[PDB]
Amino acid sequence: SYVRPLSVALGETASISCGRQALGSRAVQWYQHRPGQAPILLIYNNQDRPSGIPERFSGTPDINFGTRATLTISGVEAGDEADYYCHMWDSRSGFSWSFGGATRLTVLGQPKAAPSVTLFPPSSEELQANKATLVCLISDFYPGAVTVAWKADSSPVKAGVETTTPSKQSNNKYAASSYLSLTPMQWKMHKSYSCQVTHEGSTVEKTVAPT
Amino acid sequence: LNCNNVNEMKNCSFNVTTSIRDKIKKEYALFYKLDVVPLTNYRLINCNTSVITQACPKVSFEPIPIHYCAPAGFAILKCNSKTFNGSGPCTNVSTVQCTHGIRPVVSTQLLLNGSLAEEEIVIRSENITDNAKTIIVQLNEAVEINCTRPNNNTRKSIHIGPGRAFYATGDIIGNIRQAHCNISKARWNETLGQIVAKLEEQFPKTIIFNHSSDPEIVTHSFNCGGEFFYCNTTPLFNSTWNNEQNITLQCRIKQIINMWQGVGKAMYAPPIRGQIRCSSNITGLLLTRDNGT
Amino acid sequence: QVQLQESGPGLVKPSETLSLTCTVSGGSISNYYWSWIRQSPGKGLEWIGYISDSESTNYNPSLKSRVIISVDTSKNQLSLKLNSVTAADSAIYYCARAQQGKRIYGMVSFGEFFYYYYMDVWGKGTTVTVSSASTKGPSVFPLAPSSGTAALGCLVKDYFPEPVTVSWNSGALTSGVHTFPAVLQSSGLYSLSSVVTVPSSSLGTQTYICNVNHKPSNTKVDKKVEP
Ligand SMILES: *[C@@H]1O[C@H](CO)[C@@H](O[C@@H]2O[C@H](CO)[C@@H](O[C@@H]3O[C@H](CO[C@H]4O[C@H](CO[C@H]5O[C@H](CO)[C@@H](O)[C@H](O)[C@@H]5O[C@H]5O[C@H](CO)[C@@H](O)[C@H](O)[C@@H]5O)[C@@H](O)[C@H](O[C@H]5O[C@H](CO)[C@@H](O)[C@H](O)[C@@H]5O)[C@@H]4O)[C@@H](O)[C@H](O[C@H]4O[C@H](CO)[C@@H](O)[C@H](O)[C@@H]4O[C@H]4O[C@H](CO)[C@@H](O)[C@H](O)[C@@H]4O[C@H]4O[C@H](CO)[C@@H](O)[C@H](O)[C@@H]4O)[C@@H]3O)[C@H](O)[C@H]2NC(C)=O)[C@H](O)[C@H]1NC(C)=O
Ligand SMILES: *[C@@H]1O[C@H](CO)[C@@H](O[C@@H]2O[C@H](CO)[C@@H](O)[C@H](O)[C@H]2NC(C)=O)[C@H](O)[C@H]1NC(C)=O
Ligand SMILES: *[C@@H]1O[C@H](CO)[C@@H](O[C@@H]2O[C@H](CO)[C@@H](O)[C@H](O)[C@H]2NC(C)=O)[C@H](O)[C@H]1NC(C)=O
Ligand SMILES: *[C@@H]1O[C@H](CO)[C@@H](O)[C@H](O)[C@H]1NC(C)=O
Ligand SMILES: *[C@@H]1O[C@H](CO)[C@@H](O)[C@H](O)[C@H]1NC(C)=O
Ligand SMILES: *[C@@H]1O[C@H](CO)[C@@H](O)[C@H](O)[C@H]1NC(C)=O
Ligand SMILES: *[C@@H]1O[C@H](CO)[C@@H](O)[C@H](O)[C@H]1NC(C)=O
Ligand SMILES: *[C@@H]1O[C@H](CO)[C@@H](O)[C@H](O)[C@H]1NC(C)=O
Ligand SMILES: *[C@@H]1O[C@H](CO)[C@@H](O)[C@H](O)[C@H]1NC(C)=O
Ligand SMILES: *[C@@H]1O[C@H](CO)[C@@H](O)[C@H](O)[C@H]1NC(C)=O
Ligand SMILES: *[C@@H]1O[C@H](CO)[C@@H](O)[C@H](O)[C@H]1NC(C)=O
Ligand SMILES: *[C@@H]1O[C@H](CO)[C@@H](O)[C@H](O)[C@H]1NC(C)=O
Ligand SMILES: *[C@@H]1O[C@H](CO)[C@@H](O)[C@H](O)[C@H]1NC(C)=O
Ligand SMILES: *[C@@H]1O[C@H](CO)[C@@H](O)[C@H](O)[C@H]1NC(C)=O
Ligand SMILES: *[C@@H]1O[C@H](CO)[C@@H](O)[C@H](O)[C@H]1NC(C)=O
Repeated sequence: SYVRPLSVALGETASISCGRQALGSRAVQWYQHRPGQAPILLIYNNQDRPSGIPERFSGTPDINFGTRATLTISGVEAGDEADYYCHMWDSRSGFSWSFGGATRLTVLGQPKAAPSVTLFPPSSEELQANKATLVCLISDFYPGAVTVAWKADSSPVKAGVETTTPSKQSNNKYAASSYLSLTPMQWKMHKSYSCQVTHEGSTVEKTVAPT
Repeated sequence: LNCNNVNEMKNCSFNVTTSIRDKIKKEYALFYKLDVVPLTNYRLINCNTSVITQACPKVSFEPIPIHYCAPAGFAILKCNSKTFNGSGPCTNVSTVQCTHGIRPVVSTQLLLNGSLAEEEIVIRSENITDNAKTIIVQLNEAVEINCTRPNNNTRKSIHIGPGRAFYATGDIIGNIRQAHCNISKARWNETLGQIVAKLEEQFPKTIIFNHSSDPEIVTHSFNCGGEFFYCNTTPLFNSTWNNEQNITLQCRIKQIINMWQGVGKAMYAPPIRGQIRCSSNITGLLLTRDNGT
Repeated sequence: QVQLQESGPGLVKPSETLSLTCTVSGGSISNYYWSWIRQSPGKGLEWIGYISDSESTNYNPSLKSRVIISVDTSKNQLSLKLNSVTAADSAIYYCARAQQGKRIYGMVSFGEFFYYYYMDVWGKGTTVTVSSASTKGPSVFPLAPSSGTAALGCLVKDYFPEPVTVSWNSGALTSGVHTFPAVLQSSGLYSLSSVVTVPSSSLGTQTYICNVNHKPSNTKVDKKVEP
């Protein structure tokens, strides 16, 4: 399925309209699916909800035909960022094996925090194993978008470095890794190594030397 | 016609000449299965039988009180006797210039919106001992009937000639449902019992009700809102009498209603927009008798 | 109440039967409907099929010719067996309890209703990777700190395929733990890194050991961390 973008503000009220309106009497399901995580049944019967869902998750019923299905989320929070699926069941259309298209909710204007960069030197074991690795760790930044810069002493590297795409956390901030694979002699022949993490418009530096 | 289905009425398409005689369009519309026959390609039921004229979409089928008057110098004679069977001499005679308000309810099997009787229910026939003679029953208390076509159909105008506009059924908005009726199980039970009463005053034995022996005769056919229903009335007469609950029948619908003379012409009842639901009083009944029962 | 937990190979070769299972907790297996749902990267949720309390089969026609959702009521276990798998089948597989609703809009006797299904409780998810590449165990290399507060962790280097689990002190140390997402290196192997923020007082000496687990390799390793 393809994605349908949406942007509400923190504390506002989302109005996610279904993308496959009903032809007859409907029984529409809403699922909160966070990517790579168990979906959450939001609303099963056109308006009924399960046990353990906040009252702010309201689904429109189909008393009088014509009123389309819209999921309403009043007082949006940060954790409400996810996917939302409209499972449509009406008398006319057949069997709905397919869930909704998708509607990714991105809450705007959230508290911007800065990363906590932590760089570890190559381990003793792997150094003896004839391989190096610098692990520049980044966590708890928002919005989740950072650029990693590696400096061999004063010169950039760009060669032999991997970096994770920013992923979300439990506290709704982001986190990502950055591995630089050196040869055990390159790691020693150099005086120092740094890691520049440029989050938003500020770069942070965490350097390490071979002592 | 190139007809599909829906889930019953077909979904057809057909090339038709337009307001310009040499330009062709392909229109689509719905036709109840009864209004079409296979030749899959389809056609209209009558094309090998008779000419068909669409009823003007402004004339109504409303049963109106028609008062029949005799000319000056003539007379119409009434019979006020509250138990007068079919024929014989009436002792409570009166003369009238015109009959009462008569409603030309063209019905079948169940008489609708008719004149009730006073006192008890009467039953009429010619030679009741002759089975090839219909029995016209008259109730003394109407039993409510409620019919409806819940489908929210639409009406599409098709220009197939200069000023000749054929009205077809566009499609169905919302739920696809069933044309049917309703009567009270209790009221039709006590009323069936009343009819059982005087089926003994002219008989003995046990009374059995059973289903009817083109579909116009086999079902309670009538007009509701302007469309002709054909309610399978088997849920009405399937009970044997020695000595909440709504009865609902399965009504089909037709748009082409042929005539009853001998191979002439037919009619097309134009579609009615929106939903249809009428309420009537079944006040009469036409029976037919056929061992030990 | 009722919870679910799947358990699959995690890696299956092309043109093979992607078997799987799912045991339920605290609920009878033969009085509910059970559905299976997968979700690949880049695609949305996809409804595999579902088995009834009557053991009735009904699969998504998209892949209907491939699936077969069985169930054995001796336990609360029911399996799912896809076959002739391909790369496009790599997805997280979930195990949810479906329930049957009857949406009546007209007369129940004429047939004017339809049956809709809704999943209310879900499993956790079994990642599955399809690739001819063989399985690989990782290798843990400790990460030591260097002094109020300080941080230390374990580098889980070059494993395949996702995922690995990392506890601390067998599960005792759970505050401040922060395992990071993996890194698919160009060599075709993933790379993880856990890290725990720890009081500087406990540096000497509150023993710390990271418990690494990689199911597709039958491997369970530990490693101390110290300056
Ligand atoms: C001629 O004669 C004909 C034949 O005699 C006669 O036919 C009748 O036609 C009418 C209309 O044409 C039909 O009326 C419809 O009836 C439907 C069925 O309603 C019954 O069932 C529901 C659901 O029952 C389940 O759930 C309840 C609790 O919710 C349980 O207690 C039940 O045990 C049952 O659960 C078991 O069974 C399920 C199977 O369904 C299993 O899945 C389940 O696991 C369990 O085993 C009941 O709620 C109804 O109760 C109502 O009636 C009782 C009296 O019995 C009253 O006390 C009270 O008024 C109750 O409300 C009933 O028992 C209805 O679904 C339908 O109404 C809905 O649909 C229309 C359009 O389709 C909507 O406009 C309408 O608003 C309703 O939608 C609501 O409900 C749906 C589904 O729940 C929601 O999705 C929707 O969002 C909407 O919710 C809103 O309203 C709800 C209240 O309704 C509210 O709860 C919500 O919060 C929200 O606000 C319609 O009424 C009738 O069935 C025909 N009769 C027969 C025998 O077929 C005809 O009338 C005669 N006359 C003519 C033709 O002129
Ligand atoms: C009946 O069939 C016609 C086709 O002859 C349908 O009209 C098409 O409907 C589809 C969507 O279902 C549209 O994409 C097309 O553009 C329509 N074509 C025309 C010429 O209108 C019609 O929807 C069908 N209706 C029913 C009730 O079955
Ligand atoms: C029997 O009489 C009733 C009452 O006159 C008819 O119901 C009317 O139906 C027409 C069109 O269907 C409506 O315009 C009127 O408003 C209705 N009247 C009422 C009071 O509801 C009914 O159609 C008649 N039945 C038959 C078979 O002719
Ligand atoms: C209308 O005529 C054209 C002529 O080519 C034909 O292809 C088409 O099938 C006709 N339509 C129908 C409904 O038969
Ligand atoms: C017309 O065709 C129908 C086929 O449905 C047939 O039953 C009927 O007898 C035919 N009538 C004439 C006059 O040919
Ligand atoms: C005649 O019939 C009318 C009505 O049926 C009634 O009111 C009247 O009393 C009757 N008169 C006689 C003499 O029977
Ligand atoms: C149907 O019911 C009663 C007669 O018993 C009356 O109120 C109503 O007018 C009747 N409708 C008719 C006769 O059309
Ligand atoms: C009506 O009553 C007369 C006698 O009053 C009788 O001759 C006649 O047969 C009766 N009609 C029927 C149909 O029984
Ligand atoms: C009535 O019909 C029977 C045969 O069905 C016949 O014997 C009898 O003579 C008829 N009676 C009258 C009055 O016509
Ligand atoms: C019938 O359908 C029309 C749309 O053509 C809509 O405006 C109207 O509200 C519907 N009525 C009912 C009773 O469904
Ligand atoms: C028919 O409908 C009328 C008016 O809606 C109602 O008063 C009556 O009780 C109904 N009777 C039946 C048998 O449905
Ligand atoms: C109704 O007629 C059918 C057709 O012969 C017969 O089998 C059935 O027994 C009859 N029912 C009653 C109640 O007489
Ligand atoms: C009328 O309905 C009964 C069942 O209610 C069915 O057996 C019968 O075939 C129906 N009659 C017709 C003419 O379809
Ligand atoms: C006659 O048909 C009615 C339909 O309402 C049904 O309730 C009744 O059981 C039937 N009689 C039988 C099966 O003897
Ligand atoms: C019978 O039909 C009337 C018509 O509206 C409806 O109000 C009533 O609830 C129905 N009763 C049953 C038992 O279906």
